[PDB]
Amino acid sequence: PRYLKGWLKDVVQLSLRRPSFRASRQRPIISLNERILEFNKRNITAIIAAYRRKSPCGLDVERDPIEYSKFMERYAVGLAIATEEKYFNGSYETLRKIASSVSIPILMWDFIVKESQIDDAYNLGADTVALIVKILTERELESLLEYARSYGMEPYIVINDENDLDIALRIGARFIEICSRDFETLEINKENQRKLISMIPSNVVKVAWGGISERNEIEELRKLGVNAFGIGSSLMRNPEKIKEFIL
Ligand SMILES: O=[N+]([O-])c1ccc2nn[nH]c2c1
Repeated sequence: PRYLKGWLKDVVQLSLRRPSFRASRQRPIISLNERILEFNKRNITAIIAAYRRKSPCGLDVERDPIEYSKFMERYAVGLAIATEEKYFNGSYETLRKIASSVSIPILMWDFIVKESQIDDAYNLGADTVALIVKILTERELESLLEYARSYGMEPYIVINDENDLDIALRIGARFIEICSRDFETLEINKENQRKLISMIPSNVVKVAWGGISERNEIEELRKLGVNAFGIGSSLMRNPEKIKEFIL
């Protein structure tokens, strides 16, 4: 990966030593970006609900993932499952189990640093995997994207600043997350996110992920051309809010 600092260096040092999940896949690949695109044409608000136990920030929520996922299946466009243990208190078994109970698309939220994690994602039943620009070299990024595409999955490229977007466009991304939170400082900047969203071309699937708590933000970002809107801690405390975000 790139030369890193703080907690990002650690989560990356650990992700490499993380051992694989070696068991055959037991569900089809259900395209998230494609279903999002369909939702837009169907005028439905597309929301990726996140099943994350603990924030990297550090504040846990213990709840049955199968009751959450099953509920979300009825409303969400897709499910983002946090599978990092140290800072996100998630696991591969939480993914495998959720993926066995739901039929909507599933996104693996992790710090992918090696090809095996992309095998893990497939095998466990994840429909797509998140690739963080801020955490990989350009050629590492081009390889993982290619590898995930050799599995049928269309990688979910996370950008944070105008530099991440430069590399994102250079690698040939077609599914972009515009993270309003800086991975190292853990701060939200909606001005910066909005600027970045304006710079991403029409043909690319856009996900505004930050600290979304109300519909008026989703309306605003939609008026700015974003396709899907990722919510986590807001839905992790109260999952029923989704009905209001859809409205
Ligand atoms: O906890 N998550 O499933 C999740 C998904 C996407 C994200 N982008 N930034 N943080 C994220 C967290």
